[PDB]
Amino acid sequence: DIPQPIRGDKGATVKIPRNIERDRQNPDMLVPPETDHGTVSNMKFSFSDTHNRLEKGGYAREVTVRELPISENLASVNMRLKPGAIRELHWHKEAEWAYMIYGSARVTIVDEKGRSFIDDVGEGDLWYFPSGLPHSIQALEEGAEFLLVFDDGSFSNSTFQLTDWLAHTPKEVIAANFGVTKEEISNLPGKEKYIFENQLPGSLKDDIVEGPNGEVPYPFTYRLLEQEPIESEGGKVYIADSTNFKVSKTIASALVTVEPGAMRELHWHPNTHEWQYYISGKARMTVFASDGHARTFNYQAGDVGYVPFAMGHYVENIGDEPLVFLEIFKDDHYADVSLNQWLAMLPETFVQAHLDLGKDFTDVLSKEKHPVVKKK
Amino acid sequence: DIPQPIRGDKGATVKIPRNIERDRQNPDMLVPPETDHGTVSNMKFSFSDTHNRLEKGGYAREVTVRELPISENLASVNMRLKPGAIRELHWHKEAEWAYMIYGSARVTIVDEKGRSFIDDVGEGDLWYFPSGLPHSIQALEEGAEFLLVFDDGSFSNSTFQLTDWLAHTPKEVIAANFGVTKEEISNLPGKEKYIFENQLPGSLKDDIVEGPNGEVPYPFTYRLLEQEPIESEGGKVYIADSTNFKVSKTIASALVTVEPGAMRELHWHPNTHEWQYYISGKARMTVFASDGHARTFNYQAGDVGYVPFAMGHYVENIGDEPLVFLEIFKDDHYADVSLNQWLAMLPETFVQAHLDLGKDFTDVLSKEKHPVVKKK
Amino acid sequence: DIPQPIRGDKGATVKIPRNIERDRQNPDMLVPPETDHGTVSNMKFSFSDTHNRLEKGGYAREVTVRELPISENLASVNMRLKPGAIRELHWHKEAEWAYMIYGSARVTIVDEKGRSFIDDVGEGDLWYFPSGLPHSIQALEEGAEFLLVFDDGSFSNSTFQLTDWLAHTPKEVIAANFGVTKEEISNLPGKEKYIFENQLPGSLKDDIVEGPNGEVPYPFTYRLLEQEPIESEGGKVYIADSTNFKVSKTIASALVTVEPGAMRELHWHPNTHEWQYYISGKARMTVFASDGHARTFNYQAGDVGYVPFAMGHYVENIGDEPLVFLEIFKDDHYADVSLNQWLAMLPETFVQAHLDLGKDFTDVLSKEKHPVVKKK
Amino acid sequence: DIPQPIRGDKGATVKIPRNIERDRQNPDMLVPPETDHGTVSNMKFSFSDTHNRLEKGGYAREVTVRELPISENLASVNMRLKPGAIRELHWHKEAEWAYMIYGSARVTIVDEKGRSFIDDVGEGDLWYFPSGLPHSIQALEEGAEFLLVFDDGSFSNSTFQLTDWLAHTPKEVIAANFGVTKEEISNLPGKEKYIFENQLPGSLKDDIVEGPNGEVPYPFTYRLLEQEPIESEGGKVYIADSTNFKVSKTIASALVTVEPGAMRELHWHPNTHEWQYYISGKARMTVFASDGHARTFNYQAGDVGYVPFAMGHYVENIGDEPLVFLEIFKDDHYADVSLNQWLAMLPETFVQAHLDLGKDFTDVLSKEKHPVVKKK
Amino acid sequence: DIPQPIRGDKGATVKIPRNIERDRQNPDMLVPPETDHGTVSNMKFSFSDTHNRLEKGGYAREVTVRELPISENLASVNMRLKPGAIRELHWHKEAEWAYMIYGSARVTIVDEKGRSFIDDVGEGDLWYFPSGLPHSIQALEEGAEFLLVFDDGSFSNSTFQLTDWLAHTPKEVIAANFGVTKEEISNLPGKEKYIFENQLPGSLKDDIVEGPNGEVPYPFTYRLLEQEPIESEGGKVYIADSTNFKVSKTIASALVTVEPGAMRELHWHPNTHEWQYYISGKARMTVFASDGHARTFNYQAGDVGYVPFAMGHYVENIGDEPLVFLEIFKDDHYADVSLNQWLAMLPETFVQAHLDLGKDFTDVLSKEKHPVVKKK
Ligand SMILES: O=C([O-])C(=O)[O-]
Ligand SMILES: O=C([O-])C(=O)[O-]
Ligand SMILES: O=C([O-])C(=O)[O-]
Ligand SMILES: O=C([O-])C(=O)[O-]
Ligand SMILES: O=C([O-])C(=O)[O-]
Ligand SMILES: [Co+2]
Ligand SMILES: [Co+2]
Ligand SMILES: [Co+2]
Ligand SMILES: [Co+2]
Ligand SMILES: [Co+2]
Ligand code: NA
Ligand code: NA
Ligand code: NA
Ligand code: NA
Ligand code: NA
Repeated sequence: DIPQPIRGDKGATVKIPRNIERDRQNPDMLVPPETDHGTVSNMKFSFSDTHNRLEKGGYAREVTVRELPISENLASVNMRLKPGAIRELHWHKEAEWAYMIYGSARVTIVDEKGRSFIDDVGEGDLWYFPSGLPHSIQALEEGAEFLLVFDDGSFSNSTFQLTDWLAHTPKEVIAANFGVTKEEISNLPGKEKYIFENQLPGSLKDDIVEGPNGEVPYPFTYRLLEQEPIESEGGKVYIADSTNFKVSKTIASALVTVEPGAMRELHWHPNTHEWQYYISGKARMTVFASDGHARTFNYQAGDVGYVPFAMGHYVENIGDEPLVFLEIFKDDHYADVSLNQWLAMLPETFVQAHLDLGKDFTDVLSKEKHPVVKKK
Repeated sequence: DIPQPIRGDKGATVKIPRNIERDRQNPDMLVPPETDHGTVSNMKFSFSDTHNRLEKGGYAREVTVRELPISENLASVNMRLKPGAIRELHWHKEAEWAYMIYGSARVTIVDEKGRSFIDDVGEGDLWYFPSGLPHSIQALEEGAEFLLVFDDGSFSNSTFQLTDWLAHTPKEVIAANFGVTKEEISNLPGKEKYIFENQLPGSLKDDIVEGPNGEVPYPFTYRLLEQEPIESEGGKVYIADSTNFKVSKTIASALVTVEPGAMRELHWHPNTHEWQYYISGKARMTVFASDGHARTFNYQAGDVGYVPFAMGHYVENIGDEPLVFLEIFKDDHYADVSLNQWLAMLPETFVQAHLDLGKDFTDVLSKEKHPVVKKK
Repeated sequence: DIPQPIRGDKGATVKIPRNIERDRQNPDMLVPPETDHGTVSNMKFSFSDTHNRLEKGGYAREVTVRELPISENLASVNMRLKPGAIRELHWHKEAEWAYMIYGSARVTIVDEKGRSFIDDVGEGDLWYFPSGLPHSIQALEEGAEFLLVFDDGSFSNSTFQLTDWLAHTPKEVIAANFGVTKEEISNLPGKEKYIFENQLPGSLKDDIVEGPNGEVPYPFTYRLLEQEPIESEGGKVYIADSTNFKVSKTIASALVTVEPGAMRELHWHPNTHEWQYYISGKARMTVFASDGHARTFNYQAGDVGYVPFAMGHYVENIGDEPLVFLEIFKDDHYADVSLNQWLAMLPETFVQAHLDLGKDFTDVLSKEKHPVVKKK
Repeated sequence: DIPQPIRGDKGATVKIPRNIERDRQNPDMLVPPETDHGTVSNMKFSFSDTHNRLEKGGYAREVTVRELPISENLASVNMRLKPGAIRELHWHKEAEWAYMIYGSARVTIVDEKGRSFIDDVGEGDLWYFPSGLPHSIQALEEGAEFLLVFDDGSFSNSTFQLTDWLAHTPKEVIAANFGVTKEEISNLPGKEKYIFENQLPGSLKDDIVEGPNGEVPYPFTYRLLEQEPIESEGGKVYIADSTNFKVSKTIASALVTVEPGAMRELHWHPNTHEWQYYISGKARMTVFASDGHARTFNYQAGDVGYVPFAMGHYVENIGDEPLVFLEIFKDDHYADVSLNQWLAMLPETFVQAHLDLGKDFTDVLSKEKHPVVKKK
Repeated sequence: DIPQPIRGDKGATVKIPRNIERDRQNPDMLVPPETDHGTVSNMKFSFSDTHNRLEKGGYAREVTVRELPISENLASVNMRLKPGAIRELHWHKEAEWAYMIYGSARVTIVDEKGRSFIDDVGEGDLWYFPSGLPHSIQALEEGAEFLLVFDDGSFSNSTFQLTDWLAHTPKEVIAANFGVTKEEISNLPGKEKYIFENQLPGSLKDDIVEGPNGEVPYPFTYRLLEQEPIESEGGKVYIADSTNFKVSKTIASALVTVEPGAMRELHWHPNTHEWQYYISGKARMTVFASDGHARTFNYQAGDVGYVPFAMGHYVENIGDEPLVFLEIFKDDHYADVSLNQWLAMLPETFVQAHLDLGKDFTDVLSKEKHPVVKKK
């Protein structure tokens, strides 16, 4: 019913007004593992705790370094479009990564050689837009809801939109630029649109714009869920980085599915920081920060998590439904070190010497890697 | 039942897994006022979203700049003690301010001239401990739960405790220091205690330690709720700063009570930033950040809020119970500018010229200040 | 006619397209003193080199740290109002200092106790508005042009205006705040005004708003040119700081007049940095930056200058008209050390030992201070 | 005659002493486009506003981050040499890029394998010296004036010269280093030379030093104006980056010629910041900074301009002579996105939906890129 | 003989070439107390490890933040003058504090009102020169060696000297400034002197310069060793801060003498950081840094030590001669909390509860403060 912060003979009942409903969401924080210790930065924020920007055509909300200070290199947007609705043609400094959670959308991109790419993106699909290349998103008939990642954390939306530019350009100059009159463009919008209602497009193949510069070298979309996952006992892992999704130079990703009674094994990342989005399910994760520092967090749908470079962690399902979350990295490749596989590949007695345990332990070690394992 | 982010013809239903329960807590964020605009830093964090440290004798949890990056100058602890239980003798770099929310406690402090102050602190009472002066807290028979503020935001607990010092001092040196043998102190704790169980003390007057250095010049405790408040229509405001609570040089405070259907009026602070703790009730606040920037937040019990220097704001009760919250300032005095009183003290026609309104508006302006006002 | 960068046998003629007209403005930079040496930061910027913001009622342009990086603590605005025209009621984080160069204006200010101050300010008059206290400016019949200083350099205008606040506040809340209906304020401006046209006010004494809180302790205006200046041979110096202009806690100022063939003597400032505005005339100044570093600059009307803390400098008139400029300091008092008076107050032979000169030099030293001296 | 800051019913005449001559240089700043909005950092500085360092043999002046704070990654020197005159053998941390505007010069460079490169550089030619590789410049018979760029903005000249090193090395050590006596080097300069007069060299082929290490892999000079430019209607663009000028790893450049009545089209850069030098002509440029922020600047000969990463801009000729300026980038390649070509490669109706315009607009869009366009 | 890093069953002999002589100087670092733990910044640097600047007349060497990064607010110079020798008239941004260790010197200072102070300073005497006020030092017949402290740590000597200024000022300007000819000052030094040989002065009373501005309000010299010290069992403490040495606003100091077999008691400072100079003797000090962090250092003559704000420490004599060292604070007052006196002024049983000890311990506690205690 009413949880209290009490572990054996430690803790006490809360005696002041309180937020019982969040307490129920964070059992491993109201009552942390004995093994937790030391000061650790917050690694947890909820999109439901952010200002939702509402437009005609949908909404957008963001978690940034101003919300989650630990994540300096990475920021995120939860964006929703209604059918036909357009996220306005635009560009950023930051590169853009996306996972399509609900629905479908058509995207356009034009690169620096004037070659265009137009494609339809479904559930489980990704796009990656390189830094500074202009693009757009239009929801199809189901509408669309997707998660966006940008490789800077100071990122507010702070974005360049097509009509915001022209609205703050002398009409004199725009005319000269295109070779028309001032009057011929009297009706340019006096203000940005950002997201706006529009009619559903037609077939993709009818929208494909052909040009003298040719096809682009590598596609900007990736069908993640149509690749053969790494399947282990308690779940699936789908990886997309610059090695298979070529243009994704600055973002490496993994979609992790964890069945009930399963966990993303103890591991860490040797290349860089890990940014997390929880799509569905409930989880806990303890972050090992070295020098006997450790802090445990709770996550569920709509939460952003974080694991600083090289810190040891696990991700454990603690509910009845499957756990589905994204592992995101600002890097050109995915990499992890498995605790199991590490010790498996060392001399038996050496490990035994370290852990004060016998052969009955080293016998269970596996030399294959199993990202997601299941209980007994 | 199920809230959606929809305002008239803007927004759309959520189509991905989500945190309905937080959504219900943040109505003015899932559906913000039309008048909200622009990128504004998060001004909202919940203690229920922090790691609770559990000890024999109670708990402590903290909101810091690592949780709420905007608050660089101020940090807070929610501390709970069981009866008899001692928060260990210690000292910090930071000055310490407190509000006793539940129960009662006995405190000790000794200053830099070797004068001691020992006092009992009840519900509604404050203490202020200057930077670097050593102190302690012991809960009496009801136990104790209080809110602590420290005038640095980078503050982890990162504190100097008496037994942690001696445990990391050569026994050789401790002995020489006091003029005893190594054996006479063989039983010094090999580890810090921090919070620990203990027997209830006796009467205060039996604990008063007398010394050759004399009484301290100004008390370190303040009975806030025994002062005559500023009473206006919709509520009460109790102010304590360096002008009435003399030793409170670096912390100015206000306890604000707002009845249902009432609000803390539109105002701002000309001296410095405002840090907020919500003791009970539910609230919304819009922060006006200049240059047409504004963001609205929701608050309830256990939440920390923030208002950057000089930004315009109001605090409105949006539930059935009274709204009770603290306004905290890193400064030697409390100061606000009331929107009402400002315009009241200007020429009638001048204000009219500004607002495009008539005498039917200027007639309502009041030259007295009413921090908390009530509706119609 | 055509200046070249040539000093004796150093330099050469310019051989690329060039800006002859600026070259003519900076003779001591195109051809620096032999004695100049080393890398020194730019200490010179012109308001004519800034974006002029044009409104109905006037203009405003600013020199900030984004223009002049050396000046981190101080920024400036050149503001112009037409007759009747209002700079909109507003407030800043930064304190505000002003010199009325042309015309006259009426100002209002209300402090944190709800006491109002309304006064008329003429040519040669100052105002100082403490941090966060709300104010306004309205030009009288001649109109008005004045120089503003704010004690932060990162200061863009980034200011809080009255109608910008209300436009980004829920109408629901504004109504409750004042106790009127939504309809009663349907006509509130949907946008800031900033500067706007208005009818000339009436007599000052008819505008004086009386209140229950009383008169303010110290006036916010100062008649600088009606004080007896420090008169020396080549000019006049008028000083206003916290010692005579009481409320001017964070800004110390001097208006310096230098006749032709005269100079502001060799001196430095022991308290803090010096910020300069050149009102009229032409000047040169060499900044001595220690360790044999020295750079000379040219200044004329509309230029901002700067002298980092304690650096040695002189200000010399190099044209036919009087030189009039402001010395501004972020401090509660004015202070200078005169090179002459320094050496005058030391033993004769001691100075002689230092400078390798005789009694024919020490005999000219004066023990009185003469800020501004004249040639032979 | 006398310009005023007046646009229709906005602005007013200047009423204080002022710099009419600079006002005449900045028409689009004294009177900005209506479409300008918001606070934008200064993007404009003039070499004529810098201290000219005069030596026997020529001069050097620099624009740095201390002059133009926005340009943190890039700094520049305007250097002039007389005939025969030597810029002393030296090296920097920063890489060095150059454009030869007037005259000609002979350069030497020796790399880290002891291979030397000696070459003659004429008008329109470039050199690039990698970081830390030692080099020199000697003007031939016409003398020489060139623009230097270094890929750090904090760059003062702060350079290592050959004789400054030896002058601050123990003579004992120098002797041991070369295997001579102290007396054999008694005449080493006791001070740096930097720039000094010297006799004209002979034929290049007579100076070519041959060594056991061999020819260098890629030349350090590039004949820019002997390459076939991108020719469009209103001008020419010559590009040199790491793809054609191999060693130019950290500097990408474009020489842009704009005829009268022409403009460098609306575009932006997706890779990095743009640094500008105006060689001849007069120009205006509006910088689109996103979020409805835009500021217009004026440029002419001797001015440095700047465009932060990805910001939208155009460069328009506003005088009777051709406009010639350099686009400089700290990157290994040149890249731009053309506004025209972007929209050209999108579906017709999609663009129409965005801009609120018809087919009479989309019909003018071109799929080829025309950097420089001409009016009607 | 040969020390090894071995404590009981921990450590091992050194097996690589090593610095046995420093090892002998740092016994408590080669073999630290068991109680040491954790990463702590270096708190120790030796003047013998710095570049000695040699001039005609003496030397100067400095320890700065570039040597000892922990000390950001404070820097020091060891300065030596020969008889008659002059440290050149000069001024700094930083305030200047001094202790005269050997010999004697005459100082001059002139303040901002043109009042001069000239005085003779002996062994055990201090001077304090406020920020930016010009001064000089001349050694008398024994010569002089003194320790200087400046309240900034980034302080190189980076100082303004009188002849460096005039050497980098146009002769034209100097002449106009004083009203003489260029020829009358043809012999001004073309270079700074800094320290230079000179004849011994005469009697002080013959050097006293009288002026129209009057005597200075408070002297700039303090006879420290002629005040009655705090005398305790193992030593003496002489304190000088703004309360007794009035002008010493930004520097608080203590000269501490510790007899053999004695120690500066366990204590900390509640106001600010402690900077240390060891004049004579040998010492060890353990710094308690909180969170179980502690590091022990060794000090002897010529060493600079440091104790960050509020950190617990003791200073123990570990040799045969008395220990003499300075405690320096950037603050307007001296303050310490004694561990003994703290616990002495608390209830007996309360302390007992904390330390797990009995009355046989609390009985030894003293309510008087004894900075320096002696062993048994
Ligand atoms: O989709 C985007 O690029 C955005 O929201 O800024
Ligand atoms: O109470 C305190 O001082 C703490 O928690 O650090
Ligand atoms: O006058 C002012 O305060 C301004 O321009 O921001
Ligand atoms: O040419 C250069 O390298 C310079 O001026 O430092
Ligand atoms: O004595 C001084 O002031 C110095 O050494 O800079
Ligand atoms: Co991971
Ligand atoms: Co407030
Ligand atoms: Co000055
Ligand atoms: Co460009
Ligand atoms: Co101490
Ligand atoms: Na550990
Ligand atoms: Na606005
Ligand atoms: Na020098
Ligand atoms: Na906008
Ligand atoms: Na510990």
